[PDB]
Amino acid sequence: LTIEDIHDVEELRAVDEFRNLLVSENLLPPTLDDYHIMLRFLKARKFDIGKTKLMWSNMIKWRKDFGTDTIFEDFEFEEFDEVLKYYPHGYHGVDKEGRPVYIERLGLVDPAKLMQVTTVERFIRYHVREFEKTVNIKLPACCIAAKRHIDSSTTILDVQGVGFKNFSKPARDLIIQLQKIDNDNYPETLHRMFIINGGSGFKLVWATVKQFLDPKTVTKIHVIGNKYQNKLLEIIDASQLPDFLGGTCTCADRGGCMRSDKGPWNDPEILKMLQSGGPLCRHNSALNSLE
Ligand SMILES: CCCCCCCCCCCCCCCC(=O)OC[C@H](COP(=O)([O-])O)OC(=O)CCCCCCCCCCCCCCC
Ligand code: NI
Ligand code: NI
Repeated sequence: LTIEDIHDVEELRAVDEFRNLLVSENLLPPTLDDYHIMLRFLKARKFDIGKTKLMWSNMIKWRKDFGTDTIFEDFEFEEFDEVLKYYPHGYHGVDKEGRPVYIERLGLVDPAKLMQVTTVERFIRYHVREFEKTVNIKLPACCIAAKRHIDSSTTILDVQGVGFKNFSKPARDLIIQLQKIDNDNYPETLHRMFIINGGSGFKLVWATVKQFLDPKTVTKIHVIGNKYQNKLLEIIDASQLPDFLGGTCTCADRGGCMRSDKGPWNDPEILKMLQSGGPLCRHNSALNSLE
C-alpha cells in the first residue's frame, strides 16, 4: 500500500547525517530508528546537529529514567474514569487533511475533585502513556486512512468560562510540566491549536501562558471567542466534529463524543495494516533492506 510521503533531498541528507552520528556514539535504539522521529528532533532545533544530538541524548536518558519504554507494561491508571469526569479530554476523528483532532473541555475541569482522585505525578505518567499510544498507534492509523504521512494533531481547547481570577499557580505549573515533557520528548507533534470560547476574562490567561510557551508553538495557536463553529467546520468535516462544537457527531451509542475515542485507530482493518503490513516509510524500508 503506497502512502504519499514526500521526502526533501536536503532533509534526506540531514537526517542520514544525524543518524550516522547517533549510530557512531551508540545513541540510536532500533525502536527509535525511524526517519520521521529523527526529522521531528532535527526540525525542533532548526537542523543544528550539535543541539539536536543534545536534545536526542536527553530524550534517551528521559525515556530510561521515566520508564517510558515499559509504560504500556508497567502503568495502570485505575482512576482513569474518575479523572475523565473532572477533566473531559479525548481524540475525536480527523481534520480534512487526515490529522487526528484532540479536544479538551477546560471550562468543565474541576481542579479540587481532580486532586482527590489522582496526583500530578500520576496524571503526567498517564499523559506520557497516551502520547506513546498517539505516536505508535493513532498517528500511523491516520497515515493509512489518508494514504499520506501524518505525524501531528489538530487540538481544540474549549475554555468556556475560564478567566484569569480563577487561573491558579498549580494549573499554570501543570501546563508548563506537560509542555516540557512534550517539547523535550514528543517534538513537532502539534500541527495547530484552536482555543475557543475565550471570554474577556481569558485575555490575561493567554497573556501569562504565552510567557512560558515555546514561541514556535505560540505561532500555531489561534484564540477564538464564542463564534468558533464556522472556523472549525472550515478545517474539520461536520461528521468528525461533535454537535456541541457545531458538527453532526453525537457518538450516542459510545457515551458521547468526549468518551468515544472515535478515529481510524478504532478500525480493525486499519490496525491490522499497522501490526503486520508493509513498512509505512520507503526510506526506513530502504535503510533496513540495505542493513
Ligand atoms: C481551570 C482550567 C485552566 C485553563 C487553562 C488554560 C489553558 C491555556 C492554553 C494552554 C496552552 C497550550 C500550549 C500548547 C499545547 C501543546 O502543544 O500541546 C497540545 C496537547 C495535545 O497535543 P497533541 O497530541 O494533540 O498534538 O494538549 C495539551 O495537553 C495541552 C493543553 C494544556 C493542559 C491544560 C491543563 C489545565 C490545568 C488543569 C487544572 C487542574 C489541576 C489543578 C491542581 C490543583
Ligand atoms: Ni462523536
Ligand atoms: Ni518517509
